Amino acid sequence: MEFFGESWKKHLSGEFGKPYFIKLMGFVAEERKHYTVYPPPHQVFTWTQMCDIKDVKVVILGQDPYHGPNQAHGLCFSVQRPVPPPPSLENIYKELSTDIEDFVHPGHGDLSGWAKQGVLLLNAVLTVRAHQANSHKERGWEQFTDAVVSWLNQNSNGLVFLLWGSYAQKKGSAIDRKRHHVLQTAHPSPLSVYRGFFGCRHFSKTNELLQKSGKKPIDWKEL
Amino acid sequence: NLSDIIEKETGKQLVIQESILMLPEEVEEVIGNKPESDILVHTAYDESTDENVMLLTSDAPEYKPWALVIQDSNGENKIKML
Repeated sequence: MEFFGESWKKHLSGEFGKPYFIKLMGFVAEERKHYTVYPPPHQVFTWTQMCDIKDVKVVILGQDPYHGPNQAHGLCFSVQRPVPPPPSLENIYKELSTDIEDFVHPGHGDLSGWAKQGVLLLNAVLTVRAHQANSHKERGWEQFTDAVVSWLNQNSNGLVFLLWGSYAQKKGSAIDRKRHHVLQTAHPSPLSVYRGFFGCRHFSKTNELLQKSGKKPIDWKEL
Repeated sequence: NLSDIIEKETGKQLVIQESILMLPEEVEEVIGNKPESDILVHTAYDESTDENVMLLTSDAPEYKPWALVIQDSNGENKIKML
């Protein structure tokens, strides 16, 4: 597997030989001839290259990638420069602005600053065909990302999982709440933003739990 | 496409920035009417009016329109079932 962090590879390698995965790769490779598929090859596993698997402290779960040009780059919620922040991300920025004292809207929507600090921004489905949302679902990705979540659940301790929305909350149903801290509320989308996200203060709380666990808090403004 | 569906109902050509999948009751609590299937909230932002325009359809790959929701600056939702 190329474009895959070696420490993640040393722990998830067992997934690459399973038939569901071989078929998934076949299907993906296939579509990338007759459909424009996001994100580009070198950015499907960007989350694995941002930090070591053993340095992961916070996990934010998403769905599928942004189905438009220049957006998706292998991190959930993140859009690479110069793409302006999509509705959901702007609401996350809006929440952070009153939750974290020294926070300042970074103008951009690139979350690599968080990824480097140990904030895993993982999507459930890692690819999508340009302009068709949830197009690449039921192809094996969800099972692979399940494995990723599963490994972190068993082999890590005291991680903080931030689950926004029912989809994300379902994907994280199996997380051991006695071994990890889980925080859940409504999705930051304008439709549900007022249903609980605004005022959730998940960012301050995440840092509290971290410090209490003896780990360095996330500098949310470092974007 | 879904964009021209939006332009049709608003007269403004909007760019879909994201499509968020949500569960029927998750949507019910917000919309007031419980959709029968999973809803994809296709959202575009109108800078002109400062409004969040959301075309709610069914899950891929049929994407049958179910509602058009318009949210204004004061956080008010304006539902328009299709």
